Amino acid sequence: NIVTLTRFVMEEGRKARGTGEMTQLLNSLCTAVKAISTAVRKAGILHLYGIAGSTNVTGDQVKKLDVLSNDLVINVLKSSFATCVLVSEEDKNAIIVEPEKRGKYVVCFDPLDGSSNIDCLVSIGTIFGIYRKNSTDEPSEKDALQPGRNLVAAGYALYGSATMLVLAMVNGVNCFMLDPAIGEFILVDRDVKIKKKGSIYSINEGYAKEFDPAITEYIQRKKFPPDNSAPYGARYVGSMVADVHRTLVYGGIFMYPANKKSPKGKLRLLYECNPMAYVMEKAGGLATTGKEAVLDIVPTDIHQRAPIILGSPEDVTELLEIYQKHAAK
Amino acid sequence: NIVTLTRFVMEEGRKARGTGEMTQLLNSLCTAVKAISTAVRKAGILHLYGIAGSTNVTGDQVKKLDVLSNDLVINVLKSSFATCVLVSEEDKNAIIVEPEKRGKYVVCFDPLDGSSNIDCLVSIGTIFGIYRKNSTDEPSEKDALQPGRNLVAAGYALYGSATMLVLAMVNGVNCFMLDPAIGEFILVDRDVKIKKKGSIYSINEGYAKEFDPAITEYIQRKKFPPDNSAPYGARYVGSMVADVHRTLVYGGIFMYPANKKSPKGKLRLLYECNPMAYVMEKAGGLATTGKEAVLDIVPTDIHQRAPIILGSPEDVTELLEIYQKHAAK
Amino acid sequence: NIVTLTRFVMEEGRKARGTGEMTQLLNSLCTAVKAISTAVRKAGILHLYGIAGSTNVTGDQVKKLDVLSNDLVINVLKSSFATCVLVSEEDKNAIIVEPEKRGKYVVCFDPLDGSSNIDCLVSIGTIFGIYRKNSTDEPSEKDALQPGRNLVAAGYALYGSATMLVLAMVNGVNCFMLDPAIGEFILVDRDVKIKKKGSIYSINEGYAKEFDPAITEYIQRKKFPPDNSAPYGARYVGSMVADVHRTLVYGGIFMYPANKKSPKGKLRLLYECNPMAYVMEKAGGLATTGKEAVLDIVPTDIHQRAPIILGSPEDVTELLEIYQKHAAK
Amino acid sequence: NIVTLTRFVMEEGRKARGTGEMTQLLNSLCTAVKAISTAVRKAGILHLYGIAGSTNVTGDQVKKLDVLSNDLVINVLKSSFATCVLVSEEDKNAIIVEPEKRGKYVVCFDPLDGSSNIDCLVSIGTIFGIYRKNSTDEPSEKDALQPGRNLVAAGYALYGSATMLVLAMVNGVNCFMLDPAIGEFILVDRDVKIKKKGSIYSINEGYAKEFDPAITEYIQRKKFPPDNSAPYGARYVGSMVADVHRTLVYGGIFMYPANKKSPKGKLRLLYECNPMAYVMEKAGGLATTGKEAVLDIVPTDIHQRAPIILGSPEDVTELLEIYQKHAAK
Ligand SMILES: Nc1ncnc2c1ncn2[C@@H]1O[C@H](COP(=O)(O)O)[C@@H](O)[C@H]1O
Ligand SMILES: Nc1ncnc2c1ncn2[C@@H]1O[C@H](COP(=O)(O)O)[C@@H](O)[C@H]1O
Ligand SMILES: Nc1ncnc2c1ncn2[C@@H]1O[C@H](COP(=O)(O)O)[C@@H](O)[C@H]1O
Ligand SMILES: Nc1ncnc2c1ncn2[C@@H]1O[C@H](COP(=O)(O)O)[C@@H](O)[C@H]1O
Ligand SMILES: O=P(O)(O)OC[C@H]1O[C@](O)(CO)[C@@H](O)[C@@H]1O
Ligand SMILES: O=P(O)(O)OC[C@H]1O[C@](O)(CO)[C@@H](O)[C@@H]1O
Ligand SMILES: O=P(O)(O)OC[C@H]1O[C@](O)(CO)[C@@H](O)[C@@H]1O
Ligand SMILES: O=P(O)(O)OC[C@H]1O[C@](O)(CO)[C@@H](O)[C@@H]1O
Ligand SMILES: [Mg+2]
Ligand SMILES: [Mg+2]
Ligand SMILES: [Mg+2]
Ligand SMILES: [Mg+2]
Repeated sequence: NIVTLTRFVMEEGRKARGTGEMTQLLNSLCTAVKAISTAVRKAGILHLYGIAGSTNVTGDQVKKLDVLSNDLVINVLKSSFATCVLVSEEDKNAIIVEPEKRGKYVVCFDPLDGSSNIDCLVSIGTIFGIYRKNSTDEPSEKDALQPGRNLVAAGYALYGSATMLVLAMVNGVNCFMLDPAIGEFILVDRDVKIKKKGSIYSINEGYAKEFDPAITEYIQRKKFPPDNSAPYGARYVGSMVADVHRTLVYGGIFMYPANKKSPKGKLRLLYECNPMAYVMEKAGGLATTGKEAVLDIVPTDIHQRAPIILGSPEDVTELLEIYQKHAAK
Repeated sequence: NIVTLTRFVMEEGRKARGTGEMTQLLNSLCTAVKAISTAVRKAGILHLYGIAGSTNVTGDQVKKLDVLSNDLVINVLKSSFATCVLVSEEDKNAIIVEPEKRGKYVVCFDPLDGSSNIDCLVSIGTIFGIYRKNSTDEPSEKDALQPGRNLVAAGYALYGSATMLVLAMVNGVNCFMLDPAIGEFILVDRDVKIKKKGSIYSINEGYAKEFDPAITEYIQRKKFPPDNSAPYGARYVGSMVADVHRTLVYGGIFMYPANKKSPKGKLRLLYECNPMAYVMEKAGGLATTGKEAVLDIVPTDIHQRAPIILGSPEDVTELLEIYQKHAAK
Repeated sequence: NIVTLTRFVMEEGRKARGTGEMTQLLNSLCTAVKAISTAVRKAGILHLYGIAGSTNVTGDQVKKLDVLSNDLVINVLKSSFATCVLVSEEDKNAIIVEPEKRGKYVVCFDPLDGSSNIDCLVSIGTIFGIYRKNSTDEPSEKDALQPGRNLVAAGYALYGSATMLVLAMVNGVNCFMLDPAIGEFILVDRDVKIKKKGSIYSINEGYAKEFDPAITEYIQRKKFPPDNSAPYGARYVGSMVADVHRTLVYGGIFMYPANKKSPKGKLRLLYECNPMAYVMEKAGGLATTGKEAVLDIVPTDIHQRAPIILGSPEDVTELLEIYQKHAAK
Repeated sequence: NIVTLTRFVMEEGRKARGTGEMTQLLNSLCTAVKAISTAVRKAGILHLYGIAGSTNVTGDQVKKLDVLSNDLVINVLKSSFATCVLVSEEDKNAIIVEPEKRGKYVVCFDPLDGSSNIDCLVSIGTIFGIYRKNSTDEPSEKDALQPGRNLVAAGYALYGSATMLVLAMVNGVNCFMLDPAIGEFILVDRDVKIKKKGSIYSINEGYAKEFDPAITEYIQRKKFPPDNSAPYGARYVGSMVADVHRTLVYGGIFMYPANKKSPKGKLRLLYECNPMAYVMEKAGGLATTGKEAVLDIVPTDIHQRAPIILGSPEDVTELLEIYQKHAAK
């Protein structure tokens, strides 16, 4: 037997005895992902066929994939009639859905993460976080400022050697791989659980001069294990989706802490950190800022940044112990 | 207008007054690359059918798509009636082509490079180097033990966010992107030249305790520039084709020097180092082991390894100077 | 805005306040169609790659597309958990679904009609008819012997110049075209209605010597209009799905009456005639055996044959008047 | 092994000691055919964006995919640098290639044949005929007014249940099927030969009142065989490429003789009749107007029409004998 994302989502909706609004929401996001996947695998042939350049300027008629993807996602969520407020990396303010197409869900997303490095063909992806409209007030961007802990569903689509949709909900994480021949996501990893301890650390060491004492010490341990065990391997694709997915599948740790130029980290809280933290915790892993759990942070701005350390529970705990080791001696 | 790889190869063969053998050899590689690309984009799906039940156990790594990809390349190369000797990373001995299908080219290739990175969907690729049999003797392993400097054609196929075929010949380097809809590689970057100086360094710093003094001093200088400039950003996909292609496009430096387990480096000279070195040099970059030019090494073993440092000339030269500074002490 | 089959079916299910069982059934049939479409567009490359021949013999390991498609459809309907009894052109007896995967729906289908002429690449398709389990008895093939008039849903997938899924339900006929790039059926014709009168007649005239008086007279009228109007055009693809779809879109009439070798017509009642009659009537057209409406026939055998005349209401009525013109003078 | 069209063409060019111009011309056609095929399989979708609002109105028929397909062929042919004169069914005058892109071949083609059959998704195709400029003069329309007998290459692409490219040259006829997954045409039928006698006749019998005595007597004989054999089955897709390809594969006869509106037939001699006639003859079949061989007609108008009867030799000869029997009275 083979399970398609479409069937899995439908059956989960039925068991949840939902009204079918969330199901439509997920179906819509899935369709969006397939369209973005198709475009990504041919990005260079589009950004050139219809004029091009070397700079980074988007217009009206001819716009980059980044804008395209964002337009596609928004259009599909508004058409699902399941949302009321949308938050995107590409929009300064939150998008309030038209009353006539208004649903009860709030969606935070990164339409095409790592796109800034699409030129070198490195993996890129789409990150999403879904919230249930809490208050009865009129839809507003405050509705998208709920802590990750209130997430009903979260995940990402990774456009790497293959395209994958990782979906996490209250009962677990499942990975579905896209078969481009039939346009169907096939379940290939059920109820994923990250291993307790890994052997790979992921961080941009070019910021070494700006790292805090704890991180500086942790990296040294990975290279020079005091107990003389085997040093960890290092991997840093430069694309959050790619690095996190590898962490999820092979275990280990991924880090993007605060430093000099980034006193509060670089990764965005609403559509980058929370979703990834949610997937991690649902997989038995940890996601912390180094002092507090990411999902517990109280968001104050939709574009707020946040430090993030995540991955295997033992590796993250080890780093947590180092942070605790530092303070006011 | 829009130039397809098929048209570009044919016209180059015509200008060179070739008998068509090499043109046919290249046509065959392109076809094989498309087939591998299609398989890669759904590798996880092709699987799932009762494998065994492994987790880590340091041992077997031979994946199914690895062998199939190899068999495809071999079958396609023999069928081209343009080769006499084949060297694959998957075959312990050189493959000698039967008399009837024998041509005059020697092909060294890595069918599907990027081992520890398919299960996590990291970018992977196919690497190739082509030599003209420089002998009147009966075809044998010796015909493949030529220095990279003798290559008449070299390149790689990168299965990343998109699929790219990069071809380098005497005339220079060109990048063609695969449009999966029509099965045609479209020329998207002509006569590629590498940036004289980059701002990214690429290496697995996990082997830090095993690095020689030159590499060690170099890494520190990238993190703590003595001239107080902005430090280099770090990137290491863990897939040679992915890391090298980013070096080609964004510039900078890629490094895989000798370490404990790899006293002479890890990367294979014939089908990993040489092709990448040839591409870099045709693009105006440099490829050194730290002491000598990769392309000028005369191999004695088809599976011989070699340390490699490649990328922007100013970046590679700066490291070269460190090496000779220490050697001058 | 653009409507996908997936969304249309979901929204229709919700408005119908269904439990989601029929929705899953249609989603499953849709997925099946995409897989069959993919195989059909490459049929000749499969029936050859894995051995071949000229005869018509299927085995165990290597079976023809016909069997493949049938295996795919059955497997997908049993996995939808929405059916209890299945009737296929390829199976002598009805298939009683396993209790554990038993649903309330009865499905009659022609997995790959016109496949016998796949060799010439003529259009082929998949026909389906869906019934609601009436009695409370144990599932049996008598459950599939309901008159077409009891159809809840019916339609077909046409694999022609493009792939199309035509779905008919109580409120109308809608056509969705498959976009092979994203694996999605896009709504392209809403609530289809056949024109009142056409200008094309479709029948195999090679059976002229075996036609009854009425049909012989009707064909003469189309070629030699008594009122000297323009003679109708003739079209006969030889594939029911193709001929009917054209009739639906361009109007006119399609005929496969009884003759010599076929005293009761050739086309099957359960998975060929009824579904097409249902689509026709739902589109404002007519489907008659020449004396009685197809949907009103009381099926007595799952493989029963039946004469069928269908298409524009005025063209079919005209022929009905001719039949009435003949009897016992 | 598996032979791709790309490899088959190249090797044939090599055996012929061609300079590569014709090989490049054929490579270009193949690429264009793949692009048209992809568009065709989703033509209905490419549309939908505010056309106008027509129903029947005997007038405009020029579809959008018709022009785009034509522009593609032209652009692709000029870019091949192998042609000097082009004749398209869509251009009122011959297209003369600019000096810089001028080669020595003349190409007559029908970009997307199958007018009254795309909206109903009937099979459609692309037809082509290639001539060597047999003149030292300045390229002009005259270079295309050669008799079919002078063709150096002819064929068609059929977008049916699958996409097939049929190529005929002095050596014979070969059929290649397009694998849309890898964008390669696979040789599936080598040195095709037509059945000496078929059991299918193909004609639009709607013009019955306009048929000459020979065609009339022939049709009756197919329905009421004087030797009491089984009558021929009838087939008429309404798309020349579809009907002709079935004639090639199953054998039999295809007919489109002169009628009222078409006193000299409907089908175009240069880019419809001749290519199909050349294919038939290279396959051992016959192609006649009823009085003379299609390939021996010297055209005087590039858009000239001609009656055509083609297919199995015994079937075509039997009709030929009827024609001469009447002419002998
Ligand atoms: N497809 C689904 N998968 C998982 N949980 C679902 C699904 N549909 C609905 N639910 C759950 O049921 C709640 C109500 O669904 P709805 O009526 O569609 O808004 C959602 O907020 C989820 O907690
Ligand atoms: N398609 C081509 N592109 C570039 N150089 C070519 C091509 N075909 C032939 N050559 C050159 O011509 C030499 C002889 O080609 P061949 O006769 O095909 O073995 C090759 O070794 C190349 O140096
Ligand atoms: N997706 C749907 N589209 C149209 N009608 C539907 C749909 N789902 C359910 N229905 C109608 O509601 C009935 C009960 O649905 P169910 O509970 O799924 O068996 C069906 O027999 C149909 O008449
Ligand atoms: N690919 C090919 N297949 C078949 N015949 C070819 C091919 N290439 C060249 N020829 C033959 O050689 C002649 C001269 O080719 P060219 O020098 O390319 O114009 C053509 O007109 C054909 O008769
Ligand atoms: O170059 P840096 O500072 O390491 O940033 C890399 C990070 O930036 C992002 O692109 C954020 O958009 C992430 O995908 C990635 O992890
Ligand atoms: O894990 P390590 O030691 O950094 O090695 C990674 C390298 O190995 C390979 O996977 C093959 O040797 C390369 O693609 C990659 O550059
Ligand atoms: O060759 P005949 O007798 O006209 O039969 C054609 C009919 O047979 C079928 O193939 C039945 O399987 C129909 O698709 C088609 O309409
Ligand atoms: O409708 P008619 O007169 O039979 O003509 C159909 C013929 O016309 C064409 O559509 C083009 O003239 C051919 O493809 C087909 O054979
Ligand atoms: Mg981002
Ligand atoms: Mg390798
Ligand atoms: Mg049938
Ligand atoms: Mg035409």
